[PDB]
Amino acid sequence: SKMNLSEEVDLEDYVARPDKISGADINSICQESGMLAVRENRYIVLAKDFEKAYKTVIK
Amino acid sequence: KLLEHKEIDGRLKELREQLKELTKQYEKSENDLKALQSVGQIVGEVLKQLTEEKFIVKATNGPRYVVGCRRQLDKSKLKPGTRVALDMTTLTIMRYLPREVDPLVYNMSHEDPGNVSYSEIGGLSEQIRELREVIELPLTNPELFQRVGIIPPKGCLLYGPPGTGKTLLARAVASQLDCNFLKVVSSSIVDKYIGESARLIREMFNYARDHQPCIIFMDEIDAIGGRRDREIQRTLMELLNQMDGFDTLHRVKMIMATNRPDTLDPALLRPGRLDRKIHIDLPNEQARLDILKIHAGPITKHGEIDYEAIVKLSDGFNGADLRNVCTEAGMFAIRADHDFVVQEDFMKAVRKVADSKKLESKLDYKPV
Amino acid sequence: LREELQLLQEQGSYVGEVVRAMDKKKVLVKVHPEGKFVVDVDKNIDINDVTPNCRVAL
Amino acid sequence: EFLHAQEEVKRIQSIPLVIGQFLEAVDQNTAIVGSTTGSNYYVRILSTIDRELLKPNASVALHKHSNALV
Amino acid sequence: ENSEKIKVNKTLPYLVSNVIELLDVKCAVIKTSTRQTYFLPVIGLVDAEKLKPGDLVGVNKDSYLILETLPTEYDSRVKAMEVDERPTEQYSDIGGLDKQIQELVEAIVLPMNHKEKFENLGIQPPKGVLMYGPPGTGKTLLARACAAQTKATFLKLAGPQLVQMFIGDGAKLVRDAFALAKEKAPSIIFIDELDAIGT
Amino acid sequence: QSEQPLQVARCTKIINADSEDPKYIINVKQFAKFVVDLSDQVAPTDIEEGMRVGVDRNKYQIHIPLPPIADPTVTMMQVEEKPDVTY
Amino acid sequence: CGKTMLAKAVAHHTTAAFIRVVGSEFVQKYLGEGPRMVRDVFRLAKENAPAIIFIDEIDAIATKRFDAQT
Ligand SMILES: Nc1ncnc2c1ncn2[C@@H]1O[C@H](COP(=O)(O)OP(=O)(O)OP(=O)(O)O)[C@@H](O)[C@H]1O
Ligand SMILES: Nc1ncnc2c1ncn2[C@@H]1O[C@H](COP(=O)(O)OP(=O)(O)O)[C@@H](O)[C@H]1O
Ligand SMILES: Nc1ncnc2c1ncn2[C@@H]1O[C@H](COP(=O)(O)OP(=O)(O)O)[C@@H](O)[C@H]1O
Ligand SMILES: [Mg+2]
Repeated sequence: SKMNLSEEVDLEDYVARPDKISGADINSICQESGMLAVRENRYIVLAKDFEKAYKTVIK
Repeated sequence: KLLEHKEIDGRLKELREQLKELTKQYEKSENDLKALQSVGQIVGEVLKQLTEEKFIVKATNGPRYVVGCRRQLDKSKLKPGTRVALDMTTLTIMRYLPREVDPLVYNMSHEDPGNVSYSEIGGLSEQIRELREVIELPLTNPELFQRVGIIPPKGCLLYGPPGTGKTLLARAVASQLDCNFLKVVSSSIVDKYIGESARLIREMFNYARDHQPCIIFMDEIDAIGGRRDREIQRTLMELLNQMDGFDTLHRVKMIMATNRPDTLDPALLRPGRLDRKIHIDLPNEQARLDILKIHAGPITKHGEIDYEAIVKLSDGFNGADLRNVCTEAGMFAIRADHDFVVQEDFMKAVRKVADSKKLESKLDYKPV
Repeated sequence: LREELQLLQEQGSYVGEVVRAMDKKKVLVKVHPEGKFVVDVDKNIDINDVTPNCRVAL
Repeated sequence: EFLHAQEEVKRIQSIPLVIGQFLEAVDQNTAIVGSTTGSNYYVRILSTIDRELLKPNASVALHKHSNALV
Repeated sequence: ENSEKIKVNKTLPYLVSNVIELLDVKCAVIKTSTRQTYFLPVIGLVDAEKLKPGDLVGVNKDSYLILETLPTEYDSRVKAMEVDERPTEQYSDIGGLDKQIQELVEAIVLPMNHKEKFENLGIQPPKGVLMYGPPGTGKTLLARACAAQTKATFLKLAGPQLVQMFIGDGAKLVRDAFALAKEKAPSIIFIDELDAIGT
Repeated sequence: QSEQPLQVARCTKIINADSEDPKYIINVKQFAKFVVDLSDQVAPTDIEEGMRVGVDRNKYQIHIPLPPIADPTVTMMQVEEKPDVTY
Repeated sequence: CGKTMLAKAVAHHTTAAFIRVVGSEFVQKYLGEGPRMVRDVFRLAKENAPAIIFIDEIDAIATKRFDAQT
């Protein structure tokens, strides 16, 4: 709710994903998706950024 | 007929220079003498106010008193716990002071890394850039974080094999940022008297808090950062809850280095802190070439030197090793009395570094 | 109030504890922060009234 | 004369005072107190100090030289 | 008269204390050897550049003004490792390890006695040298001979001397020893049996 | 009424700027450490490191080097003379 | 796991007094004061009117008791 984000993004995809990850992991993944958007120099964050952060987090 | 024109002219010039040095003697002998008519104010720390002119102060390991403002001290600038200096005679507060003390934290804040630059890093590109994503942007441009709607990250862990410029990237970051910096040896943190490690880290982090923007960097965090004698574990706790729990506003970021990321306590590795973990791998063949050329310019290298032979012979070398090569090449040069270095000197240096490497064989290192 | 001011001019004389009346006018006492000393008593000098560990004002 | 005396007694409890811990009441006007200097003292109570506030846990303020409870 | 007043008001015996940092609103903080703490609005008879916030300084007993800066001393052990006992072993007296001696000499002696060949080549000379091999070969003797012939300052210590019991005391000892080596500038530290602590 | 009693402190670090105004460090245990000098009745010929020195109450100038101590436990390793044993 | 989050949330949102002293903070060189400073924190809490004392990482200073050989 705090970020800009896009309509395309399926949060429920990451919800149903079996990986056991803390809310710490969740704040980190939102932060990293935002940072990926900043690297592309856009404030809107896209689902591809969520994917990249998701594989960035966990291990 | 220049004698009368020049003798007294030079006399007056010399006497005026003598007057200028004797004025320095006069000003020093008067300034330190009027400094002599002074008394050391007692140093201590304030407690609750009672009135606009009544304040409780603890006078360090001595007793505690109640005293009042001299005339010119802002009452609002006094808070319970603010550090103050008081008159020896009447103990009334002569001045407030910048909070907290400690020579050790000064020594942690007044060591210089030397001259380094991001171009003087062995082409860790992504890695370096990621560390700039976690620090450079949060400090210089928090507005982008605010506009995106994310909180700037706090910290990153350097890990991977040793000798891969473990300290070097931090040295570069420190030398390329105009902010307060705190290098600390993790093993230098811990001390015997029980609780000095925790209190020392406390003072270090209060220093960083009161000197924003600041970058605290711990090298070899696995010294105390391992999974849970027990005093080390309590020190880890002190870190572990100082590192989040009271607030997060800080213009302060922590960089950590480890030769053993696996043993690090999982609590640290938590994503909220340790916001990223940057693996600084064993340098690639192209990366090794990059490092070679980076440590090549200042050499008095001579004729033409074909680096790719070094590269394909230096497979599996840690970036650091490459420096050795160059030094050893000059050794051959000093054993040849050359003011230069030739390709085959580099070949000899590479083969001797290979000779040394077998004794230096890689650790039983496990990454995450 | 006048005698109040005047009595606000001496000092606390700290606190000590008697342990032995080794001699009249020469009591052995033990003080709070420091150690032990030989101490005499004011004109009331009722030394035999003083039992050891009574705690006294000097 | 009374006002002169009372302005003096108020001047006693002015500002440059040590801190100690009230230990016990020797008499209605004097008491044993424990100074933060480490030593404990047999000390006059200032009459205006109104008694019910006092308990062996009550932190107190003393005149610097006479050590009187003020 | 300024100098003679200052001289007659040095007072001769004075306290010692540990320096704490300075401020501009020039004026420093001090901790006494009596564990009292004081602030000097004016430091005193030493200029600012003599200072290091952590130094040991002789201060006025009454006014607490700084009036001298002092050599520190370092623990006692570290103050015992400086070899002014000056070994005298000569390279000619070494039993046939000449092929190795040169390798050490160019790595140590000339980095002191020239320093100019390496920077002429534009490179830093070797900083660390490890003598290695089974016991009874000459490592300690070679180190002592290099300590002898250089006229430099020799800092000999054994690894087992730093297996001290207290939790952090070994780190403090190592740090203080290196600080002493820096203070003695052209000095050579020797770490015999590094394996005892290089495990 | 005439002689001043001497407090006892440990010695250290003859400052020794040029060896005619040497000065010294002393440690009064649990109390303080000071920079001091000698009273001219004694000379640096009798002062070394530690040396167990004794000074006066107010100016703390060195008045005496005190004799050694039996603490270092060497005493309990001593036989100190020709043993009552023959060949 | 998102608990000190709740700790700071209750600390901020509470109307009553709140104190935040982590467990690991309870230490000292100078032997013995450990227990007193603990008792000082708790008594201060009592006098501060209904209040909530927060201690984090108590596991540092609350491990199951054992033979205290040192
Ligand atoms: N449900 C959640 N909603 C929002 N943010 C959360 C949530 N769970 C965790 N977080 C984020 O992750 C962090 C989780 O850390 P937590 O609050 O448990 O404190 P901590 O200091 O990391 O804990 P510890 O004392 O166990 O080391 C929070 O600070 C918050 O930023
Ligand atoms: N990628 C690299 N690029 C340039 N220099 C490197 C690189 N990796 C290692 N070095 C060399 O290694 C030395 C420092 O190694 P480092 O890993 O920082 O030590 P430590 O392991 O103690 O942190 C430096 O002198 C530097 O020249
Ligand atoms: N070639 C030699 N010539 C003269 N003395 C030697 C020679 N080799 C060994 N020694 C003596 O034997 C010792 C070698 O052992 P050292 O270098 O001390 O290592 P360690 O203590 O492990 O035995 C030297 O101290 C030296 O005195
Ligand atoms: Mg938490």
